[PDB]
Amino acid sequence: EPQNCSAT
Amino acid sequence: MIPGGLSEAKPATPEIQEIVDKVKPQLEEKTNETYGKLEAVQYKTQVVAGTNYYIKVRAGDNKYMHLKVFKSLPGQNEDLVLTGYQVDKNKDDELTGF
Amino acid sequence: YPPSMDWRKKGNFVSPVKNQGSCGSCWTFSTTGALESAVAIATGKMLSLAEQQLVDCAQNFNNHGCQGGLPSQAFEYIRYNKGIMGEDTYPYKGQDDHCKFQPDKAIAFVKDVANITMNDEEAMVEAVALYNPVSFAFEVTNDFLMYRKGIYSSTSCHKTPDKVNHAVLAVGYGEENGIPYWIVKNSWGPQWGMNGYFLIERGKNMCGLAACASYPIPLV
Ligand SMILES: *[C@@H]1O[C@H](CO)[C@@H](O[C@@H]2O[C@H](CO)[C@@H](O[C@@H]3O[C@H](CO)[C@@H](O)[C@H](O)[C@@H]3O)[C@H](O)[C@H]2NC(C)=O)[C@H](O)[C@H]1NC(C)=O
Repeated sequence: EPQNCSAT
Repeated sequence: MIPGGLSEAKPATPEIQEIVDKVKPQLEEKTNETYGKLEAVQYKTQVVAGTNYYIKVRAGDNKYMHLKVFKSLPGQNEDLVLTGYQVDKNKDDELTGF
Repeated sequence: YPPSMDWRKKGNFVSPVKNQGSCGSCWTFSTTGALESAVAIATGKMLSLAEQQLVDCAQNFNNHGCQGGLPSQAFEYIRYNKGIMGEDTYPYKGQDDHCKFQPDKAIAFVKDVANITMNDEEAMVEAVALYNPVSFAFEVTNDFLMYRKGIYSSTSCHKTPDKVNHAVLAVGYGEENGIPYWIVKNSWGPQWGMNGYFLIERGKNMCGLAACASYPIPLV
């Protein structure tokens, strides 16, 4: 799914 | 945090103030002004081929400034260079990139 | 999977070390590296990809120019955007510009994105042993900044998603003196560490070493 590290 | 964002913000620490104090002359060479005591209040960090500092300095009384300094890697020599600054900043104002 | 693995040794599969300056575009260097390697691993043609592009345009994939990003999302960016051009046509500037993407210029492409499962360091080793240099993001500290040589261990860094703050490229692995490590390419120039490269403690998810790692599958 969307890799969790990228946000902001 | 994203791999390159600025960190969440933390209270200013004694080293931040060192950085601001070591840096104060550069604000002045650029704005040709003379500030009283510039007190560090908050800062954020960002890893690059060094570290970029995003500090919230109280340089007046009820007026805040936002400096941006770049501290080099421990092997490439050189000192803290004021890469940018934002005039007229509220105390609550979120520190941001630039 | 062999105990050792150096993608740089197998052949001409790792592009020169380079730095990102004061711009937080490490993820783009993480990104460009995985893809230059793959195409190299598949075609033997060595190419350098423009990180500026990812800086100026990978916006719709949750990236944020010189203020942050992540290889996985950027990998998606190149699939959907139909490619990435090199540098000679999209040179590095280290600052947020506006998109100058030009289709007829793209010289490298992406078909699939293989996202290593979260916290699965072992799978990362698999991907590196059989397939391609992997891109990951760990947790840097002023501690790490002084690195000069040897296997970088760390007790100050936590592992979890949050403090993960610096994407790089796992290009190999091994063990010395009984300590298993990761060979890594960094984006700070041929002066820092072991000529841009640094070794880091392997086997314990050192500084959230495998919280968000992935590699590309080039369309060639
Ligand atoms: C692997 O990790 C990446 C990074 O999070 C994931 O990327 C996401 O991939 C989806 C499709 O699988 C992308 O959706 C597409 O969005 C574009 C742009 O709006 C559009 O052209 C398409 O209609 C499609 O919806 C999504 O943008 C992308 N997200 C990011 C942040 O890159 C990917 O899903 C992960 N794969 C797995 C199996 O977990």
